[PDB]
Amino acid sequence: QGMSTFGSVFRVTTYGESHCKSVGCIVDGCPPGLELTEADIQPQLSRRRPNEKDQVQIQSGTEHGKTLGSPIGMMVMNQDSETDLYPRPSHADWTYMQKYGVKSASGGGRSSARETIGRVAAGAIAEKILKKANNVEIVAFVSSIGEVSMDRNPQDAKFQQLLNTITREEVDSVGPIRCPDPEVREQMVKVIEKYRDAKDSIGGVVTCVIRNCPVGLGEPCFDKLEATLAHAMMSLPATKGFEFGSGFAGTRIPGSKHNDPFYFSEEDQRLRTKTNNSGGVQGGISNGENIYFSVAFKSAATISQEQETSTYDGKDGVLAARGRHDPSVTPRAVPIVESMAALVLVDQLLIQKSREYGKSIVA
Amino acid sequence: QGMSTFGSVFRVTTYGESHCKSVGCIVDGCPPGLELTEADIQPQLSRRRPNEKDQVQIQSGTEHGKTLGSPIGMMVMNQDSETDLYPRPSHADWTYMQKYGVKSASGGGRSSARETIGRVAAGAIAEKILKKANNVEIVAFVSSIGEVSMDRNPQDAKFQQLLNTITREEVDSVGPIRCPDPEVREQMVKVIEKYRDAKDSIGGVVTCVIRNCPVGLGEPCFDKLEATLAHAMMSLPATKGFEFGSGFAGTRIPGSKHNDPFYFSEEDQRLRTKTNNSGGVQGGISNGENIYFSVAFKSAATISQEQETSTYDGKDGVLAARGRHDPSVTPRAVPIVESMAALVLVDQLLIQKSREYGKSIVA
Amino acid sequence: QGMSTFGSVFRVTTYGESHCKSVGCIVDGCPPGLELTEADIQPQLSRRRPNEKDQVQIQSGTEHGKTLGSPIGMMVMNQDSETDLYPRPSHADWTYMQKYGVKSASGGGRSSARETIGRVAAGAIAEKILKKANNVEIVAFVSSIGEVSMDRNPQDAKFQQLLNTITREEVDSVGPIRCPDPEVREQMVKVIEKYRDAKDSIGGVVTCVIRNCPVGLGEPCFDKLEATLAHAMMSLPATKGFEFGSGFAGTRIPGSKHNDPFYFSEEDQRLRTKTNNSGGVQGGISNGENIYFSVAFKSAATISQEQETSTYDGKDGVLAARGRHDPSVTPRAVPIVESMAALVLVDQLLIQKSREYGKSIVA
Amino acid sequence: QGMSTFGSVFRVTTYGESHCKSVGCIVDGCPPGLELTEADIQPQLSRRRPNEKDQVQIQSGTEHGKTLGSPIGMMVMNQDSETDLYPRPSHADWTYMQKYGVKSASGGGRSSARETIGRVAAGAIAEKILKKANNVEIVAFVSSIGEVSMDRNPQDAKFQQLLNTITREEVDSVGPIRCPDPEVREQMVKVIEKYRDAKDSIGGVVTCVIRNCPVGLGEPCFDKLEATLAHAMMSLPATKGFEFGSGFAGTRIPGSKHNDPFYFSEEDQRLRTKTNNSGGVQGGISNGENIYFSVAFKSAATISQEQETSTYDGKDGVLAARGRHDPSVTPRAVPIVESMAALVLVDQLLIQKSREYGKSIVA
Ligand SMILES: [Cl-]
Ligand SMILES: [Cl-]
Ligand SMILES: [Cl-]
Ligand SMILES: [Cl-]
Ligand SMILES: [Cl-]
Ligand SMILES: [Cl-]
Repeated sequence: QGMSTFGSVFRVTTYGESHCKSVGCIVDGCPPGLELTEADIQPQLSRRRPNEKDQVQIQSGTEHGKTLGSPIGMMVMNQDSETDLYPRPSHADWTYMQKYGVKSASGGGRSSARETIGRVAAGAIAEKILKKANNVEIVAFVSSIGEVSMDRNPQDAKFQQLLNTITREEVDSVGPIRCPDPEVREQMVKVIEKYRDAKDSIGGVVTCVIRNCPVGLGEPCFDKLEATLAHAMMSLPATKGFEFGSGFAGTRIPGSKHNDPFYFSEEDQRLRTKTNNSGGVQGGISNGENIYFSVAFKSAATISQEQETSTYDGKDGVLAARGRHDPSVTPRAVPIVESMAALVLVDQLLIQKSREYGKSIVA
Repeated sequence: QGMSTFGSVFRVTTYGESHCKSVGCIVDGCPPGLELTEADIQPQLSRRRPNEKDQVQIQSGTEHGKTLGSPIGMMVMNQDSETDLYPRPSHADWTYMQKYGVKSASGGGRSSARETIGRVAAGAIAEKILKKANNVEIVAFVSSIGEVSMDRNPQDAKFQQLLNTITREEVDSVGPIRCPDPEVREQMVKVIEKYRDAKDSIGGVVTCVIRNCPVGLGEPCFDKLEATLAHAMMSLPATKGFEFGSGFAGTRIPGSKHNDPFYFSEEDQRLRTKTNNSGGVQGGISNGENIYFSVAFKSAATISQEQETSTYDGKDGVLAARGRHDPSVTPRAVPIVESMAALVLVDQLLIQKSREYGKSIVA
Repeated sequence: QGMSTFGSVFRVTTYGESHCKSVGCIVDGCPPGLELTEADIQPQLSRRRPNEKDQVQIQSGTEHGKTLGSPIGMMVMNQDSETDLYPRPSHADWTYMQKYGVKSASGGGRSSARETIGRVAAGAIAEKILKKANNVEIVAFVSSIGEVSMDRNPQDAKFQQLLNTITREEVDSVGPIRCPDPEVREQMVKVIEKYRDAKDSIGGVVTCVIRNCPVGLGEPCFDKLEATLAHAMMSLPATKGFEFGSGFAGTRIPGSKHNDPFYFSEEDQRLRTKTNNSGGVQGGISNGENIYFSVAFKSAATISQEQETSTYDGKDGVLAARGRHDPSVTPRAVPIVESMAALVLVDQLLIQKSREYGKSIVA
Repeated sequence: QGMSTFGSVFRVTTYGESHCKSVGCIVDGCPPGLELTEADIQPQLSRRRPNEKDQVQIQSGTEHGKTLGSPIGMMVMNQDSETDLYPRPSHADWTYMQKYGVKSASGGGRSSARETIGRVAAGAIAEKILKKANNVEIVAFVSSIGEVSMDRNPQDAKFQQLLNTITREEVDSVGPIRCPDPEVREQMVKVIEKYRDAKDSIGGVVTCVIRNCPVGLGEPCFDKLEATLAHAMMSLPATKGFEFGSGFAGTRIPGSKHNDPFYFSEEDQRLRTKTNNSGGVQGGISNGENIYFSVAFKSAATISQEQETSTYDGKDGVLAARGRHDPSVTPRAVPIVESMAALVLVDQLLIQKSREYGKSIVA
């Protein structure tokens, strides 16, 4: 990885702020002959914000709806007293002025959420490739908003059965909260409304599952699958934590119960595991089981409220309430988490298949 | 990053298993003229396991105790019925046979903990550079073992004061548990003994703090500081999760309280933050505040107990108890977490200082 | 480097064919605060082909004519019986069908010269940075066209004095041939006309000089300055060779005469060399002397003539004369060679200055 | 590429000077299950200098003579009035003091030829893989020493027949000159002896051929096959130029004669080319034809003669004759050129085969 480039063999270099001309990316290394038009890319992008404004336009790498193998440029055109007096608390205004000596006049620029358009646009190509590869299914959903949280205990049979069956269509059918639990979601809609009248913001947690992942993906010792996934998710805006499998709470379970015993699958074709506390990754390598992980998103710093903060000139004052912002943007990161997971998987799949070729010729 | 290479400008490529000849690494990009002998590298390595067996030997890149700027090779010499009948549950035996078609005859090989010698050896060079840079202090400690956990609430004043003052000497003075809390540590020594007689294993959580980190470190949008740190920690053996700042529990705090207001430091030289819920990183860039994070380590799969597992031939059987293993290896990852954090920081510091030069000439 | 990405710290990822929507690049790692508009980028682009068709449009990374430090997207909009019967001899038609299984319907696509727009657009930013850095001057010119060649003997005093004084304005004042030698150029215009009536094509050689290059640039052992420059030039379309300094002909000179003795500069500030047979690079590191090199460009495969070739179906036939092409496109590569040299230099300069910082703190 | 790391998927990170403890490398990404012991690696290393001193010792990545897929460490142990008064002319003494502020006390250190041990050790693994892949044959030989040069005209039928048949065994049977031409070699042995009595040094040119290279290798637009090969060869010590195919002299041939027509092979299985002026690469992609290239090596700077040079203190003086050095070291670079070519090819082969998998699933 390097700066605004993600991936090794399937690479995506992104660009763009909010108050510039356009935002997009360049996907390098896509396999040739893949059916690819803007219809394969808009649905995930059109899931980012729920005229059609944010519309992609493929710039290269395709001909007659099929990829050539050359870089694929994609873009969404940019429609776009207190400013620069205080750095907004818990925003990247001050760190940008320290690192770059200059920030965007407003809106935060590159640190904001508009940059993720390149992520989602590239992840749509990766998603289609993984479906052709092994029918990989990547579904994310909101499992927690503030104190209201799903029962995502990895040992709970009901939660594990949800991870095995949850689809992207079901997540979006429950409304904008994108929580598949009806009881928890109703508790969620009451807490986002409470923070809405309070002119506040609240954080959340996104849980995502990867099904039918090919075995053998991951590049120890540093580019392990769960390490590249953590790298991918923790690079998202406002993310504060990442865990997979049994996660943090699994450390309380002894090895006699935490260990995943092996068994030959009931369909009788492969060795599977009885339990999936490992989260589908063992020694940094996928074993074909379900890969599930949760990502913590902090509460939005931009609150519709007054704050006592010091200026850049560093004098104590009151940052006036801007007063126009939604209190829970965590469900808007569900497609970005899905897109980020697909980029990692297709990169590890191509690297591993290169080893599978070499393993076949030196044998 | 790529496979067994970590870093961009300060790069370390590692190698080595347990049952091979040697284990070590090659550090590429170290600044010339740094006082460097094996005495700068052994202490952290000699903290990995608590004749002197694991002794490093610098192979190149130095002359008269000073670095030349060329690659620095370093090594520790390798002193080293049921085997290959079953893949050990929750171990990397099966995934290695699927990805590579072959595993080490025993001991797990590259997936085990011996590979981390290259990490610690390289991290010792990075640690010394960061001390010369801005007197950076990297201290890690065990904050949780199973159900026994420290009160690491990021809003707790006492815990924040511990992160501001805890030293590596104090962590090792409390014994092998490496928990600075005397009440919690005594509860820890009773739970590791309980799992010891039970012939079981238990997981834990390592908390680490970075002090005096230079402002401006981190490379958005993908190589953000907290993203490279998560990548670094989640690539370690047995790690199941990573969080920094307010982490997962911070998502329950509204923005009005979670936001970190700014203020001019009491020593009067810089703009600081009143609270540090951001964890010293904002928009993927360090702001000079304390960087604290916790890493979850699963319970060891190698238990001194019997397990019901299926063979590679995939027939149900009993994996006999090996019966010789310690039930809590989490405190052995404290120096590896410290070494992993130093490698990330020195890489981001060199990249950022290259931008600081360019910022000074185009101005 | 990786596929369509060039550079380490100053990175450029390009994209685009001829028959697609647009062609351009993403420049990652540009220092913030640099005065940058399309006026800094069009002149070199407007030198590629000598309404204004090929006009760049900055997409991001700038605000109020200054760079922010974020990625900089740039683009030129694409205005754009025998086809697919034969692969055109010495073209990339057949290799594309073998590697990708598909080629562009016509025009060669990514293998053609339109891809170099991203190179030139990015090289313009690198050129301006190197001018602010140490007043670096990069001038290229045509020194050979077929059998007509300049007397570019590196030991010739007149040729060395030309390399020390030749400017980009003087190269373009002599006409489209871009050969600074008036006698040789008149011999050149007579040989391109001879091959024009013959409906043929002819190759050439481009010589380029870099002046005021900062000392210390280059990353041994693989990313040496002359190695990155060779990599940069040999990646251009139709290039068949690269040499620098004394080059191939210098191998005939014994070390007693080929060696460059040192001497303290006449301006009295630095140690210089009496002769420059090394070409300004020694051990892969720039010494501040003039860096001069020549690049061989083959004769264009697309000739306005008939050729006997086998089909994809592989039957002997006659490829009809297309009859519309210029016989000498070597002078059109002068700005691309300049742009390619600037990209290498600014990358090595930023890496080296990162080491100069580290050298200053560990001292 | 990065500093002392070469390759993308098949990566080699080298280390080591002359006056250090050891020299070697770490090969990352080797396919598992390859028969590999020191006997596969010593022959090319034992061809570098023609007790057994320079003996490799595999440190990791193998078990029972087969590779595991983990990094492979390899090493050769280091047996090792005028010094530091003058920087030796045309040596890297001065540039090292400017870039690093320090050089090795003597011998040049990392800039010398001892670093190439890691290249040859890694190239031996790549060579064996390419033989299993498509029976790739890499043979290099000395074609020129000073003014004495072979008739390596690419259009000459006899020279092309030599490239098609020359073997590594035949090159070493003619003696240490490693020139397959008996008439030219006898003219070579007379010119190296002339410069030997003169206490001088002379340069040379190494020509290398790659046979049976798989079609489709090369990663446009920057990592084209001939670009990675030029990068690989120009990173070698003392190299001053690189050309492939028709090279520089081919620019004098019009396209009507320079173009390579296609034809279906006489063995009747594939489309081949009648002539090979392209050098087996077209558009940066291998077409399966012979890949031949020449590399220019300058005359050794270390001459057994007196030189007038300025000090580091920069006062005119006489550098005394060291008087112990061989006048023609170009034949010692034949195995290094072969090893360097194998590293490039196996990297491009693995990347391309990853695309061949992706091409097979999206189809
Ligand atoms: Cl890269
Ligand atoms: Cl947006
Ligand atoms: Cl790399
Ligand atoms: Cl160990
Ligand atoms: Cl064009
Ligand atoms: Cl040697």
